[PDB]
Amino acid sequence: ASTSVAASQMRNALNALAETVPDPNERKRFEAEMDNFFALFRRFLNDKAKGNWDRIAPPQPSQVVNYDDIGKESSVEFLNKLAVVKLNGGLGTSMGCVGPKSVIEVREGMSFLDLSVRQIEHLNRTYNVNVPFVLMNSFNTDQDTQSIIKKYQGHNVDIITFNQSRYPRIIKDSLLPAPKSFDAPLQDWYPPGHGDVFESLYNSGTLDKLLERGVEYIFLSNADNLGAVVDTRILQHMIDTKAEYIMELTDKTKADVKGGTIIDYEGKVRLLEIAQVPKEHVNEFKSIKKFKYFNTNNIWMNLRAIKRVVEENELEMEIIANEKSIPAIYQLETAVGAAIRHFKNAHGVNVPRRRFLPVKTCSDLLLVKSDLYRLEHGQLVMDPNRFGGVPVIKLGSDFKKVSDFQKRIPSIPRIVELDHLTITGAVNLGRNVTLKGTVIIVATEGSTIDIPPGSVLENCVVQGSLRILEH
Amino acid sequence: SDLYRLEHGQLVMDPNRFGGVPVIKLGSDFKKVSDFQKRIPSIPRIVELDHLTITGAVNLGRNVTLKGTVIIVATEGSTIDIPPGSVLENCVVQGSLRILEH
Amino acid sequence: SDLYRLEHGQLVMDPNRFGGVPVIKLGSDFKKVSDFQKRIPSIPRIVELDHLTITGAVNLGRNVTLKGTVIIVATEGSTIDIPPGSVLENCVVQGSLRILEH
Amino acid sequence: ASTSVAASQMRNALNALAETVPDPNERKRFEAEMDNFFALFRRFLNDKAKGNWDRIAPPQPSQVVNYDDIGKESSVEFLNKLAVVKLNGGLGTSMGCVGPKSVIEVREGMSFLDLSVRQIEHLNRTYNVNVPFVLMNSFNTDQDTQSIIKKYQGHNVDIITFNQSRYPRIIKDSLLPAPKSFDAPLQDWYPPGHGDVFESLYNSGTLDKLLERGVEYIFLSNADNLGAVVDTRILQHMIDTKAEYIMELTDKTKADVKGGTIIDYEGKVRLLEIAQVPKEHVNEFKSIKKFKYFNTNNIWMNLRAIKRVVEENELEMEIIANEKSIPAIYQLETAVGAAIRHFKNAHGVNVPRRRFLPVKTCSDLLLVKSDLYRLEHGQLVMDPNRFGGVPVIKLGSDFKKVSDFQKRIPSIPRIVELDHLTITGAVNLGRNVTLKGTVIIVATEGSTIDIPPGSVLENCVVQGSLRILEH
Repeated sequence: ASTSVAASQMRNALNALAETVPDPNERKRFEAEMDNFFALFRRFLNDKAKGNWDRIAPPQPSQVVNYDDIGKESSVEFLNKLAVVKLNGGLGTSMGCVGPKSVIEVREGMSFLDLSVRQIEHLNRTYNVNVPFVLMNSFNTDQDTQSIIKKYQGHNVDIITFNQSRYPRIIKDSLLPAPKSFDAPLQDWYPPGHGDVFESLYNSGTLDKLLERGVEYIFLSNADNLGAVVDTRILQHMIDTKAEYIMELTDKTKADVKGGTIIDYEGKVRLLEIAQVPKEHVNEFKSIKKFKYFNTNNIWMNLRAIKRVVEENELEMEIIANEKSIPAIYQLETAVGAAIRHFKNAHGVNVPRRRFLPVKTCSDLLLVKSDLYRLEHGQLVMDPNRFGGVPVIKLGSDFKKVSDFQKRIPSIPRIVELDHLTITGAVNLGRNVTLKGTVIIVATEGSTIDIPPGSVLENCVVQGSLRILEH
Repeated sequence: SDLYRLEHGQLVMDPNRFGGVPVIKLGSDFKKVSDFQKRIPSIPRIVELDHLTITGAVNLGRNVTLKGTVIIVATEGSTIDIPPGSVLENCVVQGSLRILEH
Repeated sequence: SDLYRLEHGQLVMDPNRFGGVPVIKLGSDFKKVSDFQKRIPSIPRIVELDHLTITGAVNLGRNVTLKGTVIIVATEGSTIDIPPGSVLENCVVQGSLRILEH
Repeated sequence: ASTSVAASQMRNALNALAETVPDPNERKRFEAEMDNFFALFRRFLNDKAKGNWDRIAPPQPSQVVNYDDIGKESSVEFLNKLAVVKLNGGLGTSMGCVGPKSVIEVREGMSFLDLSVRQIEHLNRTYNVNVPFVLMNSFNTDQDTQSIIKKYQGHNVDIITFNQSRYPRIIKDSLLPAPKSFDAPLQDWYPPGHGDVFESLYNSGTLDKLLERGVEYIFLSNADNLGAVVDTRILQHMIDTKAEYIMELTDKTKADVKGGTIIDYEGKVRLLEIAQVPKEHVNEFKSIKKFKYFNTNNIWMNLRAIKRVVEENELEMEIIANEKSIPAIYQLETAVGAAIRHFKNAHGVNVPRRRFLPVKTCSDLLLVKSDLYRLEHGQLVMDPNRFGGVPVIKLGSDFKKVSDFQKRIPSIPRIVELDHLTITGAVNLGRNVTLKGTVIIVATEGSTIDIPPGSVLENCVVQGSLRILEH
């Protein structure tokens, strides 16, 4: 009974916000937006009252296509109908940086956004075609974004921006929205999951704006994955298979045992994570067998398919519950891959790892700024002279914040011919440091190790304390 | 060191060296000529060096370059293994650092 | 270790082991085969181990299990007595720990 | 087949040594002595070639008599037939002391042997009876023993001494006796287990010497257990039950989980230890249930029964194999309790723990020298004011040798009202130190803690380093 009472109170609270609003257009948007959460909230309570490893069958050979099997490059003429959409909801707060994550620099002063545009520019200049580049922004970044985007004026680049849905936070105890007024503080709201993209594209009118230029194929990728470069080869497979949803996949490395994996689920290709795998089978799920692929989040989609699922309202997503404590609330989120099940001819492709190089933590930023990578017209390609895979770098807990990183490593060490590197404690690397083979540095608790400039280290362990002060 | 060249058996200082000979004063640990080969397997480059002091256990790897003034003061009883290729310019070095093969 | 089994005198690695053989590199203290029996009275379980480094005085108790990468760096001159039954997963270990019978 | 070959070679080697002998009396002794080992060696190989927890049934209520149930003290008249025999095979080498263990001092300069005689002396003077006191010596101690025993001359004390069997060491590889000649070095011989007492008493003529004074009851106890005082109460139970073998037992404490325990074995009361309990059940055997008693080694026996088992050759013992490395060899030994099976009406008595206080290690010598015990005419009785059991004292590895003990603890600390004490590392205790409750001392590795004189410690942890040097 309490569920119906809560639903009634929730409905009245959701409607009360919709009643206190200054403009009709906002009311229309807010009503449709807020009415979706009422249904979600109902399912959430119902799904908890209702609460299968047997159904977790391995992906059949028919469900995965190999990149080496795809045919010749797609003709330039077909690129006019392609479209690229980027998630732009990440703040630099994740890495202790001010502003949006997209604005933080990576190499030679360029921002992560800069490379994307630069990649778009490379396509237009090589064939004189204008691929639309849409940014799914967030309320936390739009204000900073609206400022910085002006730097891209002039240059032949069609930039369009929109803000995703702004749902309010729901009080954990009362199960009611924390904000009362329409102009309530941002702390009362949170951005929902990636799946909001489909409706957001429509609700903002971007779908019309996109349809206005006749784009038929949509490509999504996270701004954090610099490897998501436009490759005309993949578009041909799409044009041939006319699939409604194609996800790029990669073979799980030792570090990719965790994270989502595609499941056949009786042909109806699905996905699952630790968020829903039963604890009694997580160890089984972590086995290298049966689950050999993971979700890269690089996805190719049909714009009219997106329209149809929205027009049909068939879009139903796996709710993800997150909690926070406002100085307690619940948040509902969704994944970009979960939509795979509701699409015809939906199947995946396995691509070489050169397409997945995320920048989530300090250990990544060092690899990209080193001499191991070179930028050509905005594309990062590893030196063909490098044998084996990428070297493993794992810095200690002292290098968490991106600001401090510049203090301890004023110049990036030469990492060619390096095999494995571990750094723990206070370590300062001078200029022109060369590392070869395996290098293990373990600073004494509370002491500092100042690696002398010009140092050449080969297969050795370093431990102790060394101070270098100017005479 | 590389500061001297042998011609038909005569030592002549490099005409490129400005000023007098640099002052080198090693600590009490390097007294015996036999041990000298253990701690300094390869002589460091001493061109452009001004003054050098070494006290305590100091091991110099190959291709070490010293410029200006270099003062090395090892902790009593501990050892300082200067990593190979090190380039030192006008600075004081103190502490302990072990380099063991992996 | 438990990674190999002998059948009529032939060694074949367990087909369950993925990838190549794990890399093991013990420190300079374990040179002599006699001492080896003192510090490692029972071989640690090495299935699912990826990389292991041991430097300095390290004593491994019985039923020690190592998973992923394990780096043990003993303090110069001190000893680390890994307690029996220890299960280590992807971590660095440094310090000194003595286990004496009550 | 190899067993017969080894037995044949052993026989020839044993007989060859017995043939090369200077005197007939030795030949008589050596022939009987050496012939016993041939039979033992045969059984050893046979038992090894042949190689039951199901049969390990708990002791039935009929197998154990309680000390509180035994009747009134036995009348003085019945004491003329009692006899006490002591094992005197322990060397001070076990505790890093020179000479026999029996000679090392315990309190006020008295040796462990001194107290035994002193206990006998008190008994003879209170009733004018002369109980014979026989010492089962060893070749390792007789030479020092023959010297020191002279100090007991004059005083009304009948002292008789004899040496137990001297068996040769058997080479591990050849399975042959290591010594060749008759005058071979002592390193080629070893004293066998306690069970050798029965034959040794006979073969030495001591049985005649005892029978010559009409003694009918024999009592055995180890010289190391100062609690083995002659108590006329137990002799009455013997006179009443006329049992052929009575062993004193005590309830296993937390420290007595290990060590031998009586087993009913279908009425045929036996004993077993880790030496024969199956490894798959040792953990089960260590449980507090089923095995609640352990062997104290205090045993009461009938002298004519001992004679009969020797005359009848019914004496069969559980062989114990021990190994040594002469600067490898095998040694065969037996336990004083195992003989229980070959005796009629053999049953045990459970006595209060005041009868078991061994002196095996440093932790024992501290308890006995403290103010917690007082000596009256040579008998130790704990102060009736002490509540609870004896306090637990466990000194660290630095106090192993008895010589060093005098350096770090020049005066014993007051231990009344002490509950638990732990000492690790270099700790020096000054004079007049008082400990109350629980005291934990943990010295820093390599440093020393000099507890200042007069210190009073109550329920506390002590850690650090403190030096006291004369001004």
